[PDB]
Amino acid sequence: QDVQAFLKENEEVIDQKMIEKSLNKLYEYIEQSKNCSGYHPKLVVNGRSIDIEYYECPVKKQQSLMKSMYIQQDLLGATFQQVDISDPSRLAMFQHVTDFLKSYNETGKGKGLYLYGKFGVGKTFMLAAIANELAEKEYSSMIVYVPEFVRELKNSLQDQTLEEKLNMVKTTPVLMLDDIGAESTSWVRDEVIGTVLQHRMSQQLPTFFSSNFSPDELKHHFTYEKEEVKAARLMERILYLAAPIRLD
Amino acid sequence: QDVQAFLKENEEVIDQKMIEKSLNKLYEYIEQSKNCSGYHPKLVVNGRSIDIEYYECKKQQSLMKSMYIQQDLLGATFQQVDISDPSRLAMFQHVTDFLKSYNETGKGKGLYLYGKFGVGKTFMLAAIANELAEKEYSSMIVYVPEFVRELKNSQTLEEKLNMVKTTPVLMLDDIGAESWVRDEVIGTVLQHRMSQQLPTFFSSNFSPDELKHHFTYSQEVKAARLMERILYLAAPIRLDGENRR
Amino acid sequence: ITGIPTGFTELDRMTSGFQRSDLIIVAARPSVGKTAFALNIAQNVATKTNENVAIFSLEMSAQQLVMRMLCAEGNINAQNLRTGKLTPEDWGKLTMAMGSLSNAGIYIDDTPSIRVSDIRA
Repeated sequence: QDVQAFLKENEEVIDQKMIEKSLNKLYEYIEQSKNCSGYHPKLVVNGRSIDIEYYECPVKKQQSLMKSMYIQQDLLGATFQQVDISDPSRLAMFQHVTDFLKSYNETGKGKGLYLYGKFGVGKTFMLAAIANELAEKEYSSMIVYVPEFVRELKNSLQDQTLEEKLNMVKTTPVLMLDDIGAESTSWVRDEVIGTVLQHRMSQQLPTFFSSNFSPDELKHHFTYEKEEVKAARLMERILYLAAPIRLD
Repeated sequence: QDVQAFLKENEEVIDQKMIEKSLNKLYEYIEQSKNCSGYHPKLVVNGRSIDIEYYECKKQQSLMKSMYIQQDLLGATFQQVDISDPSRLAMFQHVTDFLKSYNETGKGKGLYLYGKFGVGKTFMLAAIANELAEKEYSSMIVYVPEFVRELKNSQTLEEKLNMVKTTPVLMLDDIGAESWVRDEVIGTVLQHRMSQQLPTFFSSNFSPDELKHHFTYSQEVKAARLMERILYLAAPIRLDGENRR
Repeated sequence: ITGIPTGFTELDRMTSGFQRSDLIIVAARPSVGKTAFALNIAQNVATKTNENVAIFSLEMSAQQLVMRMLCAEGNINAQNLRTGKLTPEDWGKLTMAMGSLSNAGIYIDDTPSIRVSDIRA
């Protein structure tokens, strides 16, 4: 009922066929729960690929703490009593929130989580849930938006410009990284947002890590011998700051 | 002159004949550039032969290094630290008393910094990092969790298990963190120097009765080949004092 | 050395050179070290120690060994080469592995199992 509308809206742009190529996507789309009403997902055409951007809900004392860059403040507001649990493993999370603030101090160490799904499975309400309570106190879990962050963190690592806004992805007691896999020079893997993984298990910090998809399969994604038994160990460099749980 | 320095550095390990066997090495060592205009040559004892490894280039930092940690919070020293209780009443007694008994090869026994976080495991070795600093020796602060993640999974390989073993002062952080597969990295370090001898360094969060719930099982009598080399190079010591996080 | 540079200080002292009037020979176990053996003696006695070498390849021809040697006077071959393309900062010391074997005289025979006739011609 939405796809039809979008299709004809951009049918001048959206080359044809593909259905069979994106079969997996469209089938996974219908198979899942999907749906939604601080933001909403909308499709956008970026070059030759179609992405999913969040626009603030038109329906629009923690946000002096909960200020995240490269995403807006209309769409950061979800709690834990705002709870109508319908799908499974959204239930298997009632000891990874209340007990994910009682011992996540400053250099507490261990294993958080690895959120995933497709492109909008109430992720911005669980990365907005679990965290709030940490910052409801003087504890830690920074919000950050990677697909928007990096867009100039290739060409802003310069003359103090963003140089000085970009050492705090390494030193805040905790910090999250969002829907990477969106786009991507390969230096940022080990210079901008791969510099989040070595300086956080060397002094060790209880950091959150999210994504469009999962670490166990984010190990073979980018091959547009090398990164196969070599693309797995960044999902390993990921695997130790957190303990993975389902999002069915 | 370089040979003299190396000889007394590893005297406990090196033998007179070893010197004459590795003569070519030690002579080539002194003959080449001792300084640099990116590395410097240092002697290391490898089995029965002495080799020449390159380490990367008041004086307190250049003659100090660290493996797999950040140099932000390591600004620590001896003496001046506000001493708390029996947590540090007997901690600055075996790192200042022996600033000249880190004997090159003449058994200069070590320490084992365990216990609990934010107080003592790695900053008491950051203490030496700016104290054993003025005299001109290197002192590499190796970190464990950060090592075996490129060494649990597999550029070259059999290279950095030797300039971790051919320099006079060292400092290891967190033993038991994250038969087995953690094999050719840390396990061998303990067996070697019963026939070489210097000042040994390891540290963790787990004491000598707690180091072993994490170095992983085998089901055996096949794991205590390196643990009668701690019980004869220090004492069962921990640290419970002041948070610095 | 007495003596033209053999390649190593380990190999020049003992051989005293090099000298004029010498038929050398080298043999290894099953691919256990006889090829690159010479592929780095006379090459470093062709790009480091003076001698315009007429080289002559056999089972492994020359339009193959250059994929197996451009990585000696420029620090390469572990990133990897037999996997494909390289990065724009790894495009580095190749242009000096492309300036230390190019301004020089290395003259090879690509021809495999031919007798001494064509060669001594």
